[PDB]
Amino acid sequence: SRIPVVLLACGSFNPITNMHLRMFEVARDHLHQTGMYQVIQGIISPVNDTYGKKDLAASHHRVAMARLALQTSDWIRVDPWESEQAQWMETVKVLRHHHSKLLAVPELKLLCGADVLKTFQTPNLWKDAHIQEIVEKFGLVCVGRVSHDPKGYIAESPILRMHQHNIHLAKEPVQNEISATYIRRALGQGQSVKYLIPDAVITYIKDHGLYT
Amino acid sequence: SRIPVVLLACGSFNPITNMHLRMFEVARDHLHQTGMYQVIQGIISPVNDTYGKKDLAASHHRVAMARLALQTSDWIRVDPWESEQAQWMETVKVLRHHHSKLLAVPELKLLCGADVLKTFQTPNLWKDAHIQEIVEKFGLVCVGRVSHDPKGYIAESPILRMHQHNIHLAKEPVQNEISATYIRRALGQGQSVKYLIPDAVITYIKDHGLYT
Amino acid sequence: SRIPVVLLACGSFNPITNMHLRMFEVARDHLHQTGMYQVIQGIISPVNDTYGKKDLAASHHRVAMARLALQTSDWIRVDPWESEQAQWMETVKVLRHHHSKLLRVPELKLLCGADVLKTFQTPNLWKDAHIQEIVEKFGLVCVGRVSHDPKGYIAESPILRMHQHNIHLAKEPVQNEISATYIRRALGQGQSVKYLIPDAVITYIKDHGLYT
Amino acid sequence: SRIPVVLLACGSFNPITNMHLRMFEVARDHLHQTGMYQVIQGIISPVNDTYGKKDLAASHHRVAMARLALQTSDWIRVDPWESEQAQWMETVKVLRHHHSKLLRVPELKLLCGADVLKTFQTPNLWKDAHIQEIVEKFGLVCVGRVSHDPKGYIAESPILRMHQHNIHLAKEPVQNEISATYIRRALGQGQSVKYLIPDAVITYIKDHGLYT
Ligand SMILES: Nc1ncnc2c1ncn2[C@@H]1O[C@H](COP(=O)(O)CP(=O)(O)OP(=O)(O)O)[C@@H](O)[C@H]1O
Ligand SMILES: Nc1ncnc2c1ncn2[C@@H]1O[C@H](COP(=O)(O)CP(=O)(O)OP(=O)(O)O)[C@@H](O)[C@H]1O
Ligand SMILES: Nc1ncnc2c1ncn2[C@@H]1O[C@H](COP(=O)(O)CP(=O)(O)OP(=O)(O)O)[C@@H](O)[C@H]1O
Ligand SMILES: Nc1ncnc2c1ncn2[C@@H]1O[C@H](COP(=O)(O)CP(=O)(O)OP(=O)(O)O)[C@@H](O)[C@H]1O
Ligand SMILES: NC(=O)c1ccc[n+]([C@@H]2O[C@H](COP(=O)(O)O)[C@@H](O)[C@H]2O)c1
Ligand SMILES: NC(=O)c1ccc[n+]([C@@H]2O[C@H](COP(=O)(O)O)[C@@H](O)[C@H]2O)c1
Ligand SMILES: NC(=O)c1ccc[n+]([C@@H]2O[C@H](COP(=O)(O)O)[C@@H](O)[C@H]2O)c1
Ligand SMILES: NC(=O)c1ccc[n+]([C@@H]2O[C@H](COP(=O)(O)O)[C@@H](O)[C@H]2O)c1
Repeated sequence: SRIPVVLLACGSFNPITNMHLRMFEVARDHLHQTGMYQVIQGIISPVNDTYGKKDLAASHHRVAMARLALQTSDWIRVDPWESEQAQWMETVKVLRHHHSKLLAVPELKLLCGADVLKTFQTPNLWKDAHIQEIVEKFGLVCVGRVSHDPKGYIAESPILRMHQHNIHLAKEPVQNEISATYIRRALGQGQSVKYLIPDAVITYIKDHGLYT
Repeated sequence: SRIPVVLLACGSFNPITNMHLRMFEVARDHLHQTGMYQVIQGIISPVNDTYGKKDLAASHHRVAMARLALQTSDWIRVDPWESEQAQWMETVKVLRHHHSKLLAVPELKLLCGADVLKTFQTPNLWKDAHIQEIVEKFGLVCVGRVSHDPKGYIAESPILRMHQHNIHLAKEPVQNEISATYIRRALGQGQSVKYLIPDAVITYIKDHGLYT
Repeated sequence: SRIPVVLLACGSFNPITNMHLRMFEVARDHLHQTGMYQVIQGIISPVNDTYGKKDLAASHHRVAMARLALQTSDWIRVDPWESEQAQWMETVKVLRHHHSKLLRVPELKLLCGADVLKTFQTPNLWKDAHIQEIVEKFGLVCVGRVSHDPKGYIAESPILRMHQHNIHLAKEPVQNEISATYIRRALGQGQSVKYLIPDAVITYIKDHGLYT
Repeated sequence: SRIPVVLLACGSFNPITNMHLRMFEVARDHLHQTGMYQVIQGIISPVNDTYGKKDLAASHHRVAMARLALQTSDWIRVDPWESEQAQWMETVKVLRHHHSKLLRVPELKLLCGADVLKTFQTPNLWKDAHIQEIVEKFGLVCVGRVSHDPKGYIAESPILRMHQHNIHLAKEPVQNEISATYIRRALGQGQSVKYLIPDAVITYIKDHGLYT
């Protein structure tokens, strides 16, 4: 039988976009195509507001937009736990929490874009022990992104190389590089972002005057 | 006052995708940013089935998918006229028809991707007299596409160069090259295309067993 | 033993660029990795001047630039035959001519980008009989390009899908979308195109006042 | 009269590629088109070997390749100072050193791709004081890259948006996303990278057995 799997996506989702959502679908199909996995659930976990960030909309709104975006999904849900904590928590800790939650046990994997993988190389950004635990105890499902070479990042990292069987590279012959940064600026300029992010999310942004 | 404008998009829409729809939004914002136009409507006109094509799903289905995709749009509608004709009609004729329909009169412009513009250079593809009438009597709103240089196509074409004031180049700093061809193959392989095309279109394709 | 292969690329090469050149290298590495072939030579064949077209520099200029571009190549060369003919010639006929030369035996395959492959669908652009001869008698090596889905073009063409064993899809993991149209416009504006096309081609362009 | 400018690019240049080089040309053409400047020289400054990093070839090798790459450049040169220092140095400090050299006056601006600009947000990666000195004392010229929205990074950074007059966004109309990570992996697999990086750099790599 196929190993059951839960995909966990950490990040800003400021706001959640069609590409963030597309990421989950590509990862699930890739894992199923291997013939040894069955993805049973996806989790969108918005980052805590304390994460010293450019400036994110309040997490209350980011969780809301994700919930609304996921209404038409029968397997992906938002989980506010991470954003409800008194403060920012390292990713490996969110994985531990959601793993405990799950506790015949499905494997919990971190779903991210290849760019995140490139950041593992940034000095002080990630603790080597976290990089190791993330790839060894949980797993990584990385979706391709233009300009990044996931296979090379893996080969050049002693830690990732050693646990590469637990890293799954997925990529669809599509080219969709819509950045939430662009989305925010377009919204701020009164321009349309329709068809770049869900209609339900555009409605919420309009109703609550976000990204002005 | 701003000149009123109707955007007409001709093509396969086999099936209509988020990018086809995105094209309309980018064009409208570009025309409004000029300060001299007010886009009052968009028309999606699926190509007749007789158009000797690879093989398109029946036009009945393509019109349906467009209608469903456009349910959440308050300014874009599908018009089956072109596909209901006994046979394929040159684009300039569809423009004339929709122009007559409109008949204090708004300008009707052909909305297309920069790749279509590149095809004007293909021998026998378009009649020079049609290329001229299309750009002179109606107008062109072209949305950028990776790999194409619209400005160069215009400069190297005596006809387009002469009527370049009637060609409007729009492009959003986004990279979305999802091809309907890829969509069809993904569907045929049982893979997800969710978030690449509208949920309402995926539902119809599933219910009617299309693209198998 | 490996099947000896010769790759032929037809196109305007107006001017030849680094992507044109990259195409040969990618196609060769791909054929070699199959293990069934051994590419022994590449041939750049500039189209004839009568090819009812845009802003096409005189053929001898395009042959000379390709030649300068190829000086650092140990296996690729430009063959002026096609451009030196009196009139334009369908591509199958260029494939027959070079097939003849090969006999004063290596397999002669047509090398092109995915965009060319999509043109096989354009009404009346190619004779079905020619598309068949190309992939049945000779062979087709296609390099990926952004926005194109080669596998889908092949599956949807009743002619191509029957000859899949002779069609090789070479994947381009590097986003390298340089447009010659862009190259020409930039030059005409006095902007740099260095590192986009060969240094010697740039010098030649300048010395002969091309693309102004 | 025009303000004399010197462009400084810091990075690993491991190895230097055609996109790295293209970056200088694009930035120069952009500064010149403003009319307020006249770029008099470009400087490639390879990072020091102690830069806690990946698979970094010895600095003298990276300086030599950059030098071979720059032989056909009449205005760009590599300066080994940074790599020849004893330890790694924050970029502002490299900007001060070269600012000093300039005085044995030209404006010294930091040249980088949009992706670098997005890293100014990464927690603790850059000192706010340094980001300020960079765009207040010196200046920043940024070349566009796929998936990045520079205008948005600038607007959302309270530091950057205050110094917009010293930040220049150079647009790259050519999709040229070459990854050095990819270059290295391809080489290690014995695949060609010709036309992606300079011929002489390839020769040097081979002669010194780099990236195997
Ligand atoms: N277009 C895309 N394709 C593939 N993955 C993407 C993607 N856009 C975002 N992602 C991934 O989605 C996850 C969350 O992204 P975010 O934290 O929202 C940064 P972003 O989406 O780039 O917006 P930004 O502009 O605020 O940085 C990350 O793993 C990121 O790699
Ligand atoms: N991703 C994209 N970005 C901008 N324009 C696009 C686009 N995809 C399609 N278009 C435009 O939408 C119009 C209709 O396209 P279609 O006739 O459906 C061809 P297509 O969308 O490329 O699907 P295909 O794979 O069947 O060729 C054309 O003007 C085309 O240029
Ligand atoms: N950037 C690129 N990547 C992959 N293939 C490319 C390419 N640019 C051109 N080609 C391929 O090179 C061959 C000849 O191309 P050309 O006839 O010169 C069209 P082009 O290079 O786009 O110039 P154009 O814009 O003047 O038409 C074709 O097979 C084409 O697909
Ligand atoms: N393809 C590209 N287009 C535009 N800028 C690029 C580029 N590739 C690299 N650069 C720029 O060149 C400078 C130095 O880059 P490097 O430090 O070598 C990272 P890289 O080139 O991506 O190699 P890497 O994959 O080993 O990290 C940076 O400003 C970077 O943005
Ligand atoms: N060391 C860590 O655990 C670590 C470091 C950087 C980013 N992250 C996470 O990655 C996601 C995206 O972060 P960025 O916005 O910095 O790219 C967030 O959920 C963030 O918490 C975790
Ligand atoms: N000469 C003409 O009027 C002409 C030529 C080619 C395509 N078209 C139109 O462009 C749209 C897309 O055509 P393709 O599927 O061939 O790219 C269709 O609506 C088609 O009718 C019109
Ligand atoms: N019917 C045919 O054999 C046919 C049709 C179109 C293009 N071609 C060739 O393929 C290349 C296409 O170049 P363009 O797309 O710039 O016209 C040229 O070499 C051209 O000669 C051949
Ligand atoms: N805080 C700083 O001054 C700082 C931080 C990160 C990178 N850098 C520099 O910018 C370039 C970045 O290279 P990488 O992204 O490969 O680390 C290097 O030259 C590096 O030295 C400087």
